[PDB]
Amino acid sequence: MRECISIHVGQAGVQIGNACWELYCLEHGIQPDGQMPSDKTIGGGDDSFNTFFSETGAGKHVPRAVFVDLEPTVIDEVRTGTYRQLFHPEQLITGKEDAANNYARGHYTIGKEIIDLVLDRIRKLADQCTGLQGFLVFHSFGGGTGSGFTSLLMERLSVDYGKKSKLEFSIYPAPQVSTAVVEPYNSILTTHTTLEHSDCAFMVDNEAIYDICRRNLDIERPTYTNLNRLISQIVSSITASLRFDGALNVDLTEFQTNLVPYPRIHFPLATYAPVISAEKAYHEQLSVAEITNACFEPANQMVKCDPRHGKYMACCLLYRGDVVPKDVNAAIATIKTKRSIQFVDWCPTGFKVGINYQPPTVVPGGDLAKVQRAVCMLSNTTAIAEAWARLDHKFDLMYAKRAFVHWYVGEGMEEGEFSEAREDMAALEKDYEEVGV
Amino acid sequence: MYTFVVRDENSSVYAEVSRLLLATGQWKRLRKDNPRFNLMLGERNRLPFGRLGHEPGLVQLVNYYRGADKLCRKASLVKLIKTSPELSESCTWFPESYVIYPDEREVFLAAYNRRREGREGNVWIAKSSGILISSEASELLDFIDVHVIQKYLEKPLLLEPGHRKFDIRSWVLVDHLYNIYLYREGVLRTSSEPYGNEMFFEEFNQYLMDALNTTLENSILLQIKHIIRSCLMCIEPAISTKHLHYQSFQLFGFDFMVDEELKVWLIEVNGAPACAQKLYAELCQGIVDVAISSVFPLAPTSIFIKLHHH
Amino acid sequence: MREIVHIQAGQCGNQIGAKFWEVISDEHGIDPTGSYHGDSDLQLERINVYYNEATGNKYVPRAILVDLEPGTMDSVRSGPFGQIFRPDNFVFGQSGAGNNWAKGHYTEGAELVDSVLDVVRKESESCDCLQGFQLTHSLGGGTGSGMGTLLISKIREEYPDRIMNTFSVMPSPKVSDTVVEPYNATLSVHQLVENTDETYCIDNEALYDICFRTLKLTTPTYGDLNHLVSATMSGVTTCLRFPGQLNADLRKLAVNMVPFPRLHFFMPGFAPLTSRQQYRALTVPELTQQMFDSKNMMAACDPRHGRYLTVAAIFRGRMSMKEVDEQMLNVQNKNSSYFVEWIPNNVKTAVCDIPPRGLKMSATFIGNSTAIQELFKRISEQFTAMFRRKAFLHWYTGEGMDEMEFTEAESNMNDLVSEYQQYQDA
Amino acid sequence: MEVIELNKCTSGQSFEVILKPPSDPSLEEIQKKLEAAEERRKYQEAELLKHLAE
Ligand SMILES: Nc1nc2c(ncn2[C@@H]2O[C@H](COP(=O)(O)OP(=O)(O)OP(=O)(O)O)[C@@H](O)[C@H]2O)c(=O)[nH]1
Ligand SMILES: Nc1ncnc2c1ncn2[C@@H]1O[C@H](COP(=O)(O)OP(=O)(O)CP(=O)(O)O)[C@@H](O)[C@H]1O
Ligand SMILES: Nc1nc2c(ncn2[C@@H]2O[C@H](COP(=O)(O)OP(=O)(O)O)[C@@H](O)[C@H]2O)c(=O)[nH]1
Ligand SMILES: COc1cc(Cn2cc3ccc4cnoc4c3c2)cc(OC)c1
Ligand SMILES: [Ca+2]
Ligand SMILES: [Ca+2]
Ligand SMILES: [Ca+2]
Ligand SMILES: [Mg+2]
Ligand SMILES: [Mg+2]
Repeated sequence: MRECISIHVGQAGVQIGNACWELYCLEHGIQPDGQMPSDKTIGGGDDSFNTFFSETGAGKHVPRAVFVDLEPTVIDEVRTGTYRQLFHPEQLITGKEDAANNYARGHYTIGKEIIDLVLDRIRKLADQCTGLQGFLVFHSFGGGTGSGFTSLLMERLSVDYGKKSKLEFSIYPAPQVSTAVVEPYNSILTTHTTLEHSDCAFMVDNEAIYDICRRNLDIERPTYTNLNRLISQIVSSITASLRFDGALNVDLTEFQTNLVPYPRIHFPLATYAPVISAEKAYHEQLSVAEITNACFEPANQMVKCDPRHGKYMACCLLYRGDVVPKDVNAAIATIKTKRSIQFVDWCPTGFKVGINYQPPTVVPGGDLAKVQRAVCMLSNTTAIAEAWARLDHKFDLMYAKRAFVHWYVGEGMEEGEFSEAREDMAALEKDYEEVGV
Repeated sequence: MYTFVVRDENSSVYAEVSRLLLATGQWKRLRKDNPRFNLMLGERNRLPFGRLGHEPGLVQLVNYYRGADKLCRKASLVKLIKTSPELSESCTWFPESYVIYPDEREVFLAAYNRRREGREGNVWIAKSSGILISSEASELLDFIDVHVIQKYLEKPLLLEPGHRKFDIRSWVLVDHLYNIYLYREGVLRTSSEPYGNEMFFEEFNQYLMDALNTTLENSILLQIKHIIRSCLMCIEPAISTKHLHYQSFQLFGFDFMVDEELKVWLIEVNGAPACAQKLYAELCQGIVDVAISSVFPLAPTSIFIKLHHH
Repeated sequence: MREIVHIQAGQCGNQIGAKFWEVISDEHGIDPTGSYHGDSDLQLERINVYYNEATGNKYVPRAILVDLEPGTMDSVRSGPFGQIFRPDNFVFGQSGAGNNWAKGHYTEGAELVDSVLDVVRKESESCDCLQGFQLTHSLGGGTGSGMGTLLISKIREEYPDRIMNTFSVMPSPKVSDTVVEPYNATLSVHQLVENTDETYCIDNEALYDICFRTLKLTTPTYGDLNHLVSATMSGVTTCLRFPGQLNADLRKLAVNMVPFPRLHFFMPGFAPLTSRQQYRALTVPELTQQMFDSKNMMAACDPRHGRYLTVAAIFRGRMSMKEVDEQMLNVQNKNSSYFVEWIPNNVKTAVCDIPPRGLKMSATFIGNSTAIQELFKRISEQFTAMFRRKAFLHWYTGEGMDEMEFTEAESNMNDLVSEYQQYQDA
Repeated sequence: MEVIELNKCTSGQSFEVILKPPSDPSLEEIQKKLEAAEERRKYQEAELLKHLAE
């Protein structure tokens, strides 16, 4: 058994982490007090769920998690929430002044004051690991802490844990639920600094989650809780292979091996189905063929783009529930005759498939209906470069007038870091074009 | 009040569509780089499809189908027609072509040498997306030093009196629902030389009745509608914007040749076509009616023929 | 635990500041005795931003009351909520400033500024994490104008890494005490351009026009004018005082509203403005349209004569947030030419469930528009009319100032106008 | 259409289906850049306090 440590940075990372760890406890039968009646090895064990949970002598299953935020109000909810007993105070790290939506403040000014404290607490989790695989980092692109402190932490993790893997769950900024005009700045600044430190990054666009919540859950104005309930399901079906018995994506290294042929092109596109409303009493259970075909509808992707006008480098199908291999291959055989699936010439046109018979768990009283079978498709398509092109364009509009730049230089940043970060993104857009065009 | 932007000032068709949109009083033209628009009359090259359908609270419509260039580029049309299972099976209406990179060099000469061996008609036209027509394959390959080598219709239908060659231009509108509308009016561009140079359908129909005892609909237009439907249905799974965050429509220009046996051949598809001077007003109004007002309604026969498909 | 230290200076600063504390104390359920008697959890969750907690479950405003004469501050101490203020936080002199910026800034006010900084220090030393300061004052008088900007400069020296926010009342010949108001305001604007992060421009011309034309008040009093200021100040601080989906502080407001350091002067706006119909229910589309209407702006500048750099809207009351986002996006899409294209998505809307007193729902508008140059042009013209003849300058040279300090103040304000016009045509 | 690498267990099942075959900065460097930004912060603040002292 090899352990995975989760790190949640900023409001978006913390609130999402709280939703993920609640869902994890429901999936593994871990009560809010930390007890797990199904676990017969008291105070130890090398089971699959021990990748995310350690065990105390009293039988409490403690997440291998650390929450960090430059202000205390969001993490205080973890100290008060239903799963407060799950964590010990050392896992919850808070500062005084937040980054005020300013990457320079989260990275340079305030992050530098707290970076050693965070690393020491992570080291305390790493010392309890017999064989750490690496880290899962949850953060926003637009937040001052989610962008600023994360890129500082990712730099330091590559130093202190050079042989370890680092996967990212990143919230791409959407104006409908944004909090700052400078989120394009923070998004590009943190991508430039984190690029060579992340082995695989899963971008979730809030625009896609918002619209999926509106059109599939009939939610008029989705709040953060609505979005995080859906995001937690997508994160769970991605990390399920690390928490349960399986053979696909069983360690963080296999995520890079199966999805990232080129190191810079490490942003797989996630597609999840089905999303059914709980208020919908009469529900018709979708088949394997129907949910697999839904993996190719852009309205079900975590980032809105058109994979038809791109090229696939890698594809992974993660099924949960009543799915048999034969049904998958019949669905794939039908889909290839109809859909536009173009792979690059230097890669095999194929799918790595993983099935876990346990159907998805939904939060009781939530908006999501319990289904018999669901699938998450991870596909590294060049089409996700559209999201970079949109983001770089919004960056170029503000930066052409140097708007808001003084708040960053005022914290010790240099104007050249902006252009240096933008040139990298320009090179990244070129890397995607050279692969798929 | 709907908003639209103009990003192709050279488009004579959509300069008229823009003129009609403002003449309704319910459309407002914004600056070309204003993202808060409903309709984009976009540019022919490098249209930022990746930035459409991302403005909150806006239904955005563009006048171009992303990926439609596969049909409007001569080399892409040949490869598409040759590799698509829905087309390559037939293609009895498409002249024999070969994509020759400056590759099917061996396959062209194989069919070419067969024609000279059998003393058959061995005249091929080479073009790109500068044209040379020759009966010697050596002159063709040297002319292109990506091009395509197509068979030149050695037996075209010649209008009389005048012994003149012609082509047929048809305008096809595809809306956001992927309905295929064929404009009722085409044009015949006469060569004016023995084998303003524009003959419309009413006269051409009368000629076919007088000279050949048949009708345009029966002798030519059935094959035209068949070719238009085959080409557009073939790429529909690749370009449709049915469940997309933005919607697309596009006006196409199909170009046909007619041989002396009243058989219709496809020549090219134009993604950015101009119109006939007499027909600009009617067609641009139909574009507003079925392609623009359908998505953005405003506060009777049809000038289009709806090519029915599943 | 991010605390804001509030400072009110001069007659106008103490009068609008005292009304601010009456209004938000009522919203947070704090009686005049400092005891909480509200019925909502939202009232107390972020109460620490503006209130300290004394023993006995009392809440004391973190407010400092300053004036060079005791008159206005005696009215506060005798006023409704006068007993809720910390008695040590009353810092007052006896001489007054004579509606003279030089007396406030250089002679009379320098004598008193040290004891004000002592009270600021004691409040700041007991802050878990200080956000910065909000100051209420006028620019046309002497204490709030002259001594207020002297305070701002000295506070910045001791707290250079904290936010400085002001509610600055602009003078108008429609509501004028002395003819030297353009002098005092031009000297203050010079200080504000350099030493504040966020200034709410509260033009008395607009307040008078709203009372006269909209509210149909033939003879508006300062109480009528301050009724609008209380309402506006409640709205613009809603997202600092109450928990919601978007929790703000003084620094997040500055970062997102101020694209260039000097252009930090905001147009406030409020809806509804109803003449006593106060029972009639306003729809979300109506609030949104009135909120952007120039007749609801508190800065006497026509927004259609400029372009919006950034906009922050706050809706209060129980309503459909879906419909709020619809109407706010509709206004942007209808009038897209009035929002700069080089700041994408420059309008952010927040919603609070608790409406202000006496309203089922309201809407407050914080805009950084280039039209605000109209306000500074008006002051600059009034200034130049007198200064070209050096009229009334002896009141200031008699306090040690020389004309060059006036010439530099007018030059800096003309630059501010030109800077706003520059980005209006960018 | 070929199914390879079929691994089964009690919790689930995984395999691969193929259709068509194909054709760091040290701690010192980081610390210097962080301290450089702090120096530029202190310099800008010193100029401010100098201006205010004037
Ligand atoms: N899906 C989702 N997105 C969130 C959530 N919280 C914040 N965001 C997004 O994150 C972005 C803002 O970043 P935050 O995480 O709130 O800021 P931060 O990391 O705490 O850093 P600061 O800006 O200094 O407060 C916005 O674009 C939000 O849409 C959340 O709970 N769920
Ligand atoms: N295989 C063929 N047989 C006979 N004539 C042919 C031919 N291919 C092309 N032509 C001639 O060339 C014309 C169309 O060729 P081409 O595709 O180059 O047009 P074009 O793109 O240069 C201008 P436009 O787009 O307006 O038609 C036909 O109308 C015909 O006169
Ligand atoms: N809105 C409003 N304006 C005021 C009030 N009192 C004074 N003013 C304005 O402030 C200016 C006079 O300044 P004042 O505050 O009396 O001088 P100070 O006490 O020396 O700071 C004039 O422009 C007045 O119109 C008030 O209560 N409300
Ligand atoms: C919405 O109300 C607010 C907002 C704030 C912060 N702010 C201002 C913004 C202006 C434009 C855009 C674009 N995306 O985000 C924002 C903004 C966020 C502070 C506040 O404190 C008084 C009240
Ligand atoms: Ca165990
Ligand atoms: Ca590394
Ligand atoms: Ca004295
Ligand atoms: Mg935060
Ligand atoms: Mg007075």
